[PDB]
Amino acid sequence: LPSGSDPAFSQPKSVLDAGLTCQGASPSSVSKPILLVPGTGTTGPQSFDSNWIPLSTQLGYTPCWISPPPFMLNDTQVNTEYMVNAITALYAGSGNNKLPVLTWSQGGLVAQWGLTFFPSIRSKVDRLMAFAPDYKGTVLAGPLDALAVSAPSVWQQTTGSALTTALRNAGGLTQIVPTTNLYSATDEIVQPQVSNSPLDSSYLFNGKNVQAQAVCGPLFVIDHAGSLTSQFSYVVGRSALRSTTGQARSADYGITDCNPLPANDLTPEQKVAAAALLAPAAAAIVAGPKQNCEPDLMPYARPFAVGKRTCSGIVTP
Ligand SMILES: *[C@@H]1O[C@H](CO)[C@@H](O[C@@H]2O[C@H](CO)[C@@H](O[C@@H]3O[C@H](CO)[C@@H](O[C@@H]4O[C@H](CO)[C@@H](O)[C@H](O)[C@H]4NC(C)=O)[C@H](O)[C@H]3NC(C)=O)[C@H](O)[C@H]2NC(C)=O)[C@H](O)[C@H]1NC(C)=O
Ligand SMILES: *[P@@](=O)(CCC)O[C@H](CNC(=O)OC)c1ccccc1
Repeated sequence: LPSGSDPAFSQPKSVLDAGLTCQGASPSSVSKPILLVPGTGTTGPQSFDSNWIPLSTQLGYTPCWISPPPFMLNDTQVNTEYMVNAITALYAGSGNNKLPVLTWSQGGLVAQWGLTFFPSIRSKVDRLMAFAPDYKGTVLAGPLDALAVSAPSVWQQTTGSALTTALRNAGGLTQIVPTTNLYSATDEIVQPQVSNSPLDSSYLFNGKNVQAQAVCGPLFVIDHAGSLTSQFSYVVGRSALRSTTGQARSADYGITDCNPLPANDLTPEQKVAAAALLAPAAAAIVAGPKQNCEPDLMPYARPFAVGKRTCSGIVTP
């Protein structure tokens, strides 16, 4: 696991600041914040307006979020700059108190990439609650790659990419703070997720890894977006956030909670917005940036992916 100084940011601090927003407060003075890291093809509110912004609010938190531009489709290492910066600021703003981080899709990969290469945030993040995280990427992004219609972060979220490699070799597939990964076998965007084991993209050694089907049965279907928004996901999430140990606890959920509909505590209009979560994401991708190769690793991660190919060619130390 890398240690010492954080890598320097490629982006200006002011620009980063501008991707960070809190509900009814300023990052430098916020009571009991939670940072929400959005999925690919979305802003923070597109990801979370229908779900954990209002749910975390009911749980006594002040939701904050980042919106890396454009819709999390740029370089994943840059999207992490926004997250490191936000934690730095939210930890200060809440009276130097650690804070939870909760994420969807790439959000998890960003969180974990951050924790892995930016040691200063390991003592500022309380815990991590990732829904459908792709720490190994997805094999289903290949077609888009073969077609050259893949944004920078889709290249990085491809299985066997330079980025997912770099993460793994640096110690990144082992949990770094108490982590809870809630995923679905039926996920139509991230795969492989079927084997309920370290083969799965959402798995982390020593994490609380929860494949919904392994608790709810093989006919429990929730999709990539349902992984975030279902009543079952809520009950797991609530467990994770309230947990004395930082990880969701089996004592806290079970078969009575296997409800794949949208979280009960949401208003009817949020339940409708919730079910359409995937729409603007699919949109963003389709008319977003496109290239025919993977973004280069930053210097801080090139040591951990020697022999992979990025846009500038073979990576060497
Ligand atoms: C999407 O991602 C791409 C790929 O990461 C990203 O492109 C990279 O952008 C950065 C910044 O735009 C460029 O690199 C470095 O930028 C820093 C940023 O501040 C510069 O350092 C500043 O220099 C000025 C003037 O000399 C100085 O006053 C200031 O003190 C410096 N600022 C800070 C904060 O230190 C560097 O000059 C520059 N370094 C080099 C070696 O070029 C990258 O070069 C870009 N990489 C590529 C491949 O284009 C892009 O910004 C992202 N876009 C969005 C919208 O998020
Ligand atoms: P994540 O950020 C993992 C990225 C591979 O997921 C997005 C969100 N998906 C939906 O909302 O449903 C369409 C993704 C990935 C590939 C294609 C579309 C969307």
